[PDB]
Amino acid sequence: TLRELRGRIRSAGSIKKITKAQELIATSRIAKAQARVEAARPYAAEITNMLTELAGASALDHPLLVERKQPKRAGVLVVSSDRGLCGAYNANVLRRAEELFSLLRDEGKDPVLYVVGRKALGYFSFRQRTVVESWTGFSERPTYENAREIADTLVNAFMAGLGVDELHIVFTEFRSMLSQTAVARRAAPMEVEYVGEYSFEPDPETLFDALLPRYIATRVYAALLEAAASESASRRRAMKSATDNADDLIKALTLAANRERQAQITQEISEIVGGANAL
Amino acid sequence: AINVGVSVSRVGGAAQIKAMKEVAGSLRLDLSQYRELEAFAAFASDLDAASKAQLDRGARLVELLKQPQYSPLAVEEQVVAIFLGTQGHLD
Repeated sequence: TLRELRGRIRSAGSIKKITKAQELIATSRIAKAQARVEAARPYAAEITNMLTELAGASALDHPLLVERKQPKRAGVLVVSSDRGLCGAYNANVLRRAEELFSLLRDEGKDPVLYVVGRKALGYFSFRQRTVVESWTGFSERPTYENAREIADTLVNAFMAGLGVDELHIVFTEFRSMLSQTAVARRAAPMEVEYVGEYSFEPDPETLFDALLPRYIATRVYAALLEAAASESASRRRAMKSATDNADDLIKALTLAANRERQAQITQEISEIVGGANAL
Repeated sequence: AINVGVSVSRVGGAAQIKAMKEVAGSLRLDLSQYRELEAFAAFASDLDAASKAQLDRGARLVELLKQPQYSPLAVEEQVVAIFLGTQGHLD
């Protein structure tokens, strides 16, 4: 009846306002996130340079650089959002997560799972696989303080070889505002990459053994920043889609309500005139 | 502006000449699935190459179907015009 349609029109209008507001908010936050990404980059680049000029002198025998004789168990970090309305973000991340799990179990390993984000936590708590540990409440604005703990936990889980023979990270790479996707990277064991063409205190081996964990930490930090930017961009896209859907719903509901208005008036007039023509 | 999804001929291909019946008879469902594929991919950040190729084929078929006012094409020409598209020579 008409009252229901009028109420639903009011509701859809309110929803449309909210969704347009969150769309513009996301459009601003993607710029905040890109700003943080480009502010963080110049540290990672200098760490890369320092680590390579140390590697040139080092023995290149640190555990993280050498493969195990027979791997059995691989750690995997899945990064997901803390807030909904992102659309496909969590879906893409988790479908890639399961594709990587099927790759591992095809090779012969088994995954032990670490999760960032409440969404993936709910997903892996519904599908019965046990999460070793998880972190929540910063996927929107990650600070190095969190990446430090994540890297520490993963590196300790690796160096124990319960323990793992490999470390992977599943996240999303922000290629451009219009285009993004989920990606899988092996974080350990690291391959050594020889390419053709200093005083170290107290020794190069010591600095290298102390530095590699911090390289892991800064890399996971950069991955989380890329993830947050991708999340904000996908939020933008999905909220624009929702605004458009609400606009089309308002259109259809208004049309139906106007048809009901006309039908109601016509029926009332026909009733009045039938009463008149009866007398 | 024929809506290829809602439009129907409840006599069907009984009154269609064999040439057009062979060349074009696949076009209807291909265009409908192209329309839904476009409605989906409108917000796909990335998608497989096969979907993209079907999408381009559909877009070029849609561009093929339209024609200007007062310009009726004989069937002998319509069959060729649809052959160009369905057999992929426009790719």
